Amino acid sequence: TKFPKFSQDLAQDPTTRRIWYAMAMGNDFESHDGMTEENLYQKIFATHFGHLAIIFLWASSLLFHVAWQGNFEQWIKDPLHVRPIAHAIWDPHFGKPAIEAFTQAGANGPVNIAYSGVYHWWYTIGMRTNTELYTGSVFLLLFASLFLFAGWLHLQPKFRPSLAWFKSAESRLNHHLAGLFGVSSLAWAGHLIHVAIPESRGQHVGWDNFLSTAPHPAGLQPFFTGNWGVYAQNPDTAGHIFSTSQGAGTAILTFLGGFHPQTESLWLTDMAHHHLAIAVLFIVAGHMYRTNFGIGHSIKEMMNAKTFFGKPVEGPFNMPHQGIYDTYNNSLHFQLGWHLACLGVVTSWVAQHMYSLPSYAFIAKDYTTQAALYTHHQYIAIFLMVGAFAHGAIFLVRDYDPEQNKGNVLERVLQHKEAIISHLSWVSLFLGFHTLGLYVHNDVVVAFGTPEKQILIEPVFAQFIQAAHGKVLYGLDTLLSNPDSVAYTAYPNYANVWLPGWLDAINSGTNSLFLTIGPGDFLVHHAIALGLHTTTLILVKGALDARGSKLMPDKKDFGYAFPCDGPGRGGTCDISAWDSFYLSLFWALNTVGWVTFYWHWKHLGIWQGNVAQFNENSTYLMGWFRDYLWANSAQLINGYNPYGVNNLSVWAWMFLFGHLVWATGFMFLISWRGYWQELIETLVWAHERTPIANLVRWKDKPVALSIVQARVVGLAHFTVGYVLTYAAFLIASTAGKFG
Amino acid sequence: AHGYFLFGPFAKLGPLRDAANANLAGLLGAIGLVVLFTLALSLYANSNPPTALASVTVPNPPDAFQSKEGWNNFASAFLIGGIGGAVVAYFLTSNLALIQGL
Amino acid sequence: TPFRRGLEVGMAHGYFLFGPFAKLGPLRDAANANLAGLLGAIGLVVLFTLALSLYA
Amino acid sequence: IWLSGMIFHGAKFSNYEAWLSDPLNVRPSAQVVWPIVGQDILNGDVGGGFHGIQITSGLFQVWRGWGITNSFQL
Amino acid sequence: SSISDTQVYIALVVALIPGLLAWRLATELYK
Amino acid sequence: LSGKTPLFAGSTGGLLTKAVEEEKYAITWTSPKAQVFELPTGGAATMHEGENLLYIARKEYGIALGGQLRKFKITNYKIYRILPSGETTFIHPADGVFPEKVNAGREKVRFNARSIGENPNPSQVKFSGKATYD
Amino acid sequence: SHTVKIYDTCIGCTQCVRACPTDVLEMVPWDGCKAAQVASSPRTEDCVGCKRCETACPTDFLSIRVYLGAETTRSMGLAY
Amino acid sequence: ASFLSSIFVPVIGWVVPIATFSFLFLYIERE
Ligand code: CLA
Ligand code: CLA
Ligand code: CLA
Ligand code: CLA
Ligand code: CLA
Ligand code: CLA
Ligand code: CLA
Ligand SMILES: CC1=C(/C=C/C(C)=C\C=C\C(C)=C\C=C\C=C(C)\C=C\C=C(C)\C=C\C2=C(C)C(=O)CCC2(C)C)C(C)(C)CCC1
Ligand SMILES: CC1=C(/C=C/C(C)=C/C=C/C(C)=C/C=C/C=C(C)/C=C/C=C(C)/C=C/C2=C(C)CCCC2(C)C)C(C)(C)CCC1
Ligand SMILES: CC1=C(C/C=C(\C)CCC[C@H](C)CCC[C@H](C)CCCC(C)C)C(=O)c2ccccc2C1=O
Repeated sequence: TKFPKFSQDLAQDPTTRRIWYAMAMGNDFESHDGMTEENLYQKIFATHFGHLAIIFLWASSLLFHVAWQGNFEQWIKDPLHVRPIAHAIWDPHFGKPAIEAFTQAGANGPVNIAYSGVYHWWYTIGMRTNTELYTGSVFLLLFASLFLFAGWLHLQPKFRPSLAWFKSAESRLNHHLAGLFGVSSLAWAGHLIHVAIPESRGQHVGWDNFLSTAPHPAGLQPFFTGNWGVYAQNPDTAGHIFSTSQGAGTAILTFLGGFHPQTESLWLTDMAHHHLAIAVLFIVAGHMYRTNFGIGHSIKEMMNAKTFFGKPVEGPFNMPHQGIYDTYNNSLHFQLGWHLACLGVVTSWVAQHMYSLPSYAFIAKDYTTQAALYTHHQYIAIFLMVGAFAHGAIFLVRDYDPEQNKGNVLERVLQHKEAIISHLSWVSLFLGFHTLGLYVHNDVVVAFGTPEKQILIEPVFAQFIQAAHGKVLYGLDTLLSNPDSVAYTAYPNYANVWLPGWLDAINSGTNSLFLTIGPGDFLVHHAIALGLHTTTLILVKGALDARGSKLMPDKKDFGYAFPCDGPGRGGTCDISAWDSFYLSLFWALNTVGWVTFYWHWKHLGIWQGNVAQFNENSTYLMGWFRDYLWANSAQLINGYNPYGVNNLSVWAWMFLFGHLVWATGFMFLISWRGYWQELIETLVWAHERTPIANLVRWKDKPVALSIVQARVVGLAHFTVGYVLTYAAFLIASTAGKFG
Repeated sequence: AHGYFLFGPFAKLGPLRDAANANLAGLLGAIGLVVLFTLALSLYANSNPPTALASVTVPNPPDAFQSKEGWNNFASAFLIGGIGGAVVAYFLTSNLALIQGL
Repeated sequence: TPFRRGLEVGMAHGYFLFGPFAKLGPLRDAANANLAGLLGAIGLVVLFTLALSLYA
Repeated sequence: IWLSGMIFHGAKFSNYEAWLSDPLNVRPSAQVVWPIVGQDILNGDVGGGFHGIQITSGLFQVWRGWGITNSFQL
Repeated sequence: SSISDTQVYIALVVALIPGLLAWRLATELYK
Repeated sequence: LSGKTPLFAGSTGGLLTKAVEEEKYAITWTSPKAQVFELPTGGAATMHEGENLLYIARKEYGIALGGQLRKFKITNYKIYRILPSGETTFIHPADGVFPEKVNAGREKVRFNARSIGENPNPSQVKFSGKATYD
Repeated sequence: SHTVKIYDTCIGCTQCVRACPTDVLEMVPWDGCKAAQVASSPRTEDCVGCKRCETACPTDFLSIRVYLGAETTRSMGLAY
Repeated sequence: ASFLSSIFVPVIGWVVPIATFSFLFLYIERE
């Protein structure tokens, strides 16, 4: 039937299994029939270009609709009180009441309010007109076309890169760090200085006049001279109104270090100063390696080193890394598993900052965008983190060569993996028995009308971190809260210019910068501890046990994703390392759930000016049940009541939608195949023995979904329901109250 | 037979059933459904359909549906007759008051 | 083709049979006189088509 | 033992004798939890000067259908 | 209040250029 | 191929369209008595005193039946594979000796002289077109 | 389709052949001095893959494995 | 140019599914 074109085994399949499994392994080039290592890398390289194009085309969409169907110019004049528009609705199913409800934000038709926060990005970036967005949209289309042509080009025969070009790792670090990180960071300081910072001060700078008008009054002569202090002479005053010249200054680079008073965001002058310094280090960082000129460090030589100054050490930190370089470079799953974890951490790193240190103007007061953006990135951090171990497990199956490693660090981990998996189980058990029973003790004892008997304990040493940053509320008078301490007033160089601005922000109380933590904040971090240790326990186990176990020593021969080894020797329901991945997402989704509930309820108390309800009721779990879930769901469920319809009608429909998607998955998890195959065999009998429908007959024989497939179909249902129904609650609860 | 059958649900129960253009919506909606029904035949015909089965009630081989030609000719006639049945049902129901008014 | 023959034959007869029912049938002097001819003419076509398939 | 246990609680720890005086204002109770940690709350003012947990099995209505009017009979 | 009509058709015509190239890259990857 | 059908009224559980199109199977056995035996797909059926023959949709139905026949002390059961063109092939007791008992004429197939621990790793064998179980 | 591979730890218990629903395995004479019987898998095309052979093997780990692979009508247990 | 929504929306809901599922169903069933 020749549909797959990568596996003859699937094509020689009379059943419906071929259609599903074809969808599964179509991106799995390593499993494709007759795929050499050269063609593998070459096909992967071209695919990246098509992926990058999808990103820029998606970015072009945000600018086109906001320009064509949006209120950007209107929102700029009153950002706090005007609601941004994402795009326009056109649904023939709507009735007159629905259109009258969704006609909002001053639009002339049914329209969708925005919650991505691009309006606050595009205001801070230097854009002030719909036409400027249109140019960016058209530019990205051509910018995407540039990559799509490159992908086609690099598959042509004489332009196809060679295998050695891909494995030239020491060069790639040299260019990415210096060029992709550095120059892109250096360039961004240019736009901030030439476009954004002037536009914040009132002057209109564009392609027409950026060559003529200068950012600073003095030219570039102080830089080439070296008297760099000139650029930080006149900073923007505190009473500076954004996008105007009142209270403005001439400084392009400075280290004021605090928050802008009006926008309650970071100073753009610092962001320009910021990226410039980082680009210098990244460029400096780039020149480390051994690329063809000969001047630099060889990572392979550093890894295989066995000698310090005089002592014959086993390696770096006298640890044997004798075969880590070839391991990293030769196997792609090792790289992908590594790069995903690095990116997964950075994704959470973004989220942890953007609410505490908002960079974009007036985004802090848009309470809905601040919540959706946090919940967005953290969910993404999970998959990037959870996907990392999945590829680390795939590496140990189909790419790990024990003969090449032979006593390095990596083999040393597999030797004592029992201690790694065992001690993780103790930590996960040690946390949950104690974390839970404190919630249950407080919940019961509060239910018995004696809240004073609760086990409330203060996050002491965490407050020492906030007191270490200059928070006076706790009164510890530690580093940077004591004015006499050496860190507050640096003895050699009294150059802590960040101090007057930082202390004003952290000690304000209005912003979300290092908010107050109480006993309720304590227990939840240990719940978060339990999630992250246990997710690791599952994933670490499957990876290390992917190659073998006492139950199934020959697991590597079968592969990463196999269903089972049958019922023999006690039962082998879930042995594959794919199953460890499979059980982990059920946790990892819950971990951010525990986080996002903690982020949301803590902030709703602050935005509404009611901090006591969280600090008091967060201890007992009925508080999370009553004060957060029950109370905040009132406006959502009333989105479409029998007394009319309001703006929050999609969310209620989406709320019940994700509930249904969450549940239909459970069928594929609970109910397994053998029941369904027998059921389908009866339908085959009837269709073959019914009078008139006997004319029509399947070409591919219908069969029940495979065991691994139903696990795939079931978890997506678990996840899609999990994601959607909380987004509706997160947005509707926040939007209806507006904090 | 099917165009005459499919006109009813769209008209008396679809949107605009309580309007002046109710019966017209049934005719257009039915034709759009007949076209999809016609398209389905062409795909099942142009995909090398295996065979037609013979059961007890139809003991002999049923018909010459054993090839692409038999199903393709079936599809062309479905659109012709299918649209005809709906157009018939429209003129009767729209002018049923007149036919009784005679 | 056999289908093309009957269409040419039927289009003639359908166009012919409208006349007697309209002008000379009942309700010939009324607003709906021409409408009665359309129904009666189609009636014979159904009966005529029945005899054709029946004879077939 | 179960069935005999239910009617026994109705005999010793209950308000059935008082419930017959006013079945519309006194709620039925036959369970009493001891004054130990925080759980005396469950013995609220169920009615009839008795502090106990309110019952929903309906044994009180059955005994009235059986014509039982005093505790010693139960 | 919104982009002019003529600018919309221009961006729409421009979108064909990624489309023809996306089709070319995609069919080439199949081969 | 010869024999008598077991006497039963019929059953939906049985032969389907696959038999006409591809590879129907058959099973033959001979019994001295005429007992009642459960069929492979539901129901019960009697068996004649000589040369019983039954058509089955798969090979698993026959050996499952043959195991039931061994309860009645019947050990001469032969399974065939009837193709749509009428080609029949004698399969299950491929030699006169049953599979569980040894016969000299047979040869070992898909035998690995090594133990499972001695098999190579997958990384040692990738892009070659060979598997670890070889 | 599903490959059935036998290893040298066989001891001629014959418990694998008796468990086969489809008669895939057949004992054969071991020419060496181990025993007069060692298993084989001639009719591997009919391997449905129910792993009954593995549950019946008395070794520490198996003398006979069943590595799943491509599917067919005979392997998927389809009577239609 | 709000009329474009009346032409481009149903193309995504009706024309694109019909054309894609039509070709794919024939492609997967080819021999
Ligand atoms: C019968 C129920 C129903 C139906 C059929 C629709 C239909 C629609 N609504 Mg809608 N809506 C409904 C109820 C319904 N609504 C209700 C109850 C509400 C609440 C009052 C709304 C509120 C609402 C809003 C607010 C909006 C819509 C919009 C839309 C349109 C989206 C069209 C589009 O972009 O392409 C289809 C959309 C897709 C996302 C594609 C499918 C996505 C799948 C999951 C992934 C795609 C890959 C796929 C799996 C692979 C196979 C496909 C192959 C071709 C590759 C569409 C006409 C939007 C609109 O006006 O159109 C722009 C819009 O903004 N609706
Ligand atoms: C970002 C980099 C990246 C890359 C390059 C890959 C690449 C790969 N992964 Mg991987 N992965 C990643 C991230 C990545 N993944 C992440 C972040 C995770 C964690 C979730 C995983 C988890 C993962 C697992 C568990 C496995 C892979 C596998 C694979 C390989 C096969 C892919 C496949 O089967 O086709 C893709 C097939 C699909 C069916 C993908 C689409 C399915 C989505 C989930 C459908 C969602 C439904 C719908 C669209 C939503 C509707 C919305 C509703 C409201 C209407 C391939 C090499 C597999 C393998 O065997 O590796 C060799 C394998 O077992 N990966
Ligand atoms: C015993 C049953 C029976 C019945 C119920 C009728 C009924 C009728 N005959 Mg009739 N007829 C019968 C037996 C019967 N006939 C027999 C046995 C003979 C032979 C002698 C005749 C000879 C005869 C003649 C010669 C005429 C009639 C006419 C009529 C109609 C005149 C009504 C009127 O007042 O003016 C008219 C009132 C109207 C409301 C207009 C009527 C419009 C027609 C009947 C609509 C028919 C549509 C039809 C069902 C389409 C068929 C297709 C369908 C099978 C799928 C009436 C419907 C007269 C006529 O012209 O009818 C059109 C006429 O000229 N009949
Ligand atoms: C995403 C794209 C999309 C779009 C644009 C539409 C659009 C429409 N849907 Mg729809 N639908 C969709 C997806 C979509 N649907 C999906 C995915 C589902 C599955 C849940 C549905 C389920 C659905 C139902 C169940 C119903 C609709 C109906 C309708 C129509 C209501 C219009 C109105 O106000 O009342 C009607 C106003 C009128 C003026 C009469 C409409 C006349 C029709 C639309 C004419 C169509 C002509 C046809 C295409 C002719 C083709 C012939 C040619 C090929 C030769 C409208 C045309 C309703 C309907 O009855 O439409 C007929 C209806 O009952 N839809
Ligand atoms: C200066 C030279 C240079 C440059 C600019 C690049 C650039 C790139 N190469 Mg490349 N390459 C080079 C030299 C270079 N390479 C050399 C010499 C070799 C041979 C040794 C290669 C071999 C090579 C391969 C084999 C591949 C690439 C790939 C890529 C792309 C990576 C994906 C991407 O866009 O990441 C973008 C990344 C960034 C912009 C920065 C890092 C990400 C951080 C997290 C963002 C910054 C933080 C900030 C807060 C984000 C804010 C966002 C804002 C919107 C708010 C990228 C376009 C890959 C690709 O995509 O294929 C086309 C690929 O497969 N290159
Ligand atoms: C609310 C539901 C829930 C709960 C409570 C747990 C709890 C647990 N899971 Mg888990 N799990 C769940 C849902 C849940 N899971 C779901 C939906 C999935 C997806 C399939 C998984 C997948 C999963 C995997 C894959 C793994 C776990 C693991 C664990 C354990 C981790 C150790 C720990 O945190 O110690 C805290 C433990 C508790 C809080 C439970 C202790 C029980 C109570 C508090 C005390 C018992 C006294 C009792 C009340 C009195 C007896 C009364 C009498 C009638 C008998 C723990 C037992 C991991 C594990 O076991 O490794 C150690 C592991 O590997 N689970
Ligand atoms: C499954 C239950 C169900 C039922 C019964 C209905 C019923 C209806 N829907 Mg609806 N709908 C449903 C689920 C259902 N919906 C779901 C799940 C959604 C969410 C996507 C919607 C979304 C929706 C929208 C958005 C709209 C409707 C509309 C309608 C109405 C018009 C139906 C129409 O035009 O179809 C035409 C139907 C056909 C052409 C096929 C009819 C099949 C017949 C009845 C088969 C009979 C078989 C026969 C008895 C057996 C033969 C035996 C033989 C031997 C003789 C009607 C009241 C429209 C409306 O305005 O409502 C008033 C409309 O616009 N629906
Ligand atoms: C040469 C050269 C020099 C001359 C330099 C001069 C004279 C000009 C330099 C021009 C350059 C190099 C400009 C950079 C152009 C790239 C731009 C302007 C755009 C990047 C946009 C991106 C990537 C996408 C942005 C997006 C879009 C489009 C949006 O609409 C919203 C934001 C976001 C989504 C991010 C000097 C004398 C120094 C030294 C000698 C050599
Ligand atoms: C009693 C009974 C029954 C019932 C029946 C029924 C219910 C029926 C159906 C009905 C139907 C379902 C009907 C339908 C019909 C239809 C028709 C009547 C058609 C028409 C057509 C036409 C006339 C057309 C024509 C045309 C064409 C084709 C083309 C062009 C145009 C025109 C229009 C000319 C049954 C069998 C079930 C069972 C047994 C008993
Ligand atoms: C219902 C069910 C079935 C039977 C399910 C079948 C046959 C699937 C039928 C679904 C049809 C194909 C419609 C699905 C359409 C989807 C909405 C879209 C899928 C198309 C994507 C490729 C876009 C199993 O085979 C099974 C196996 C193992 C554990 C649990 C189960 C199980 O629960």
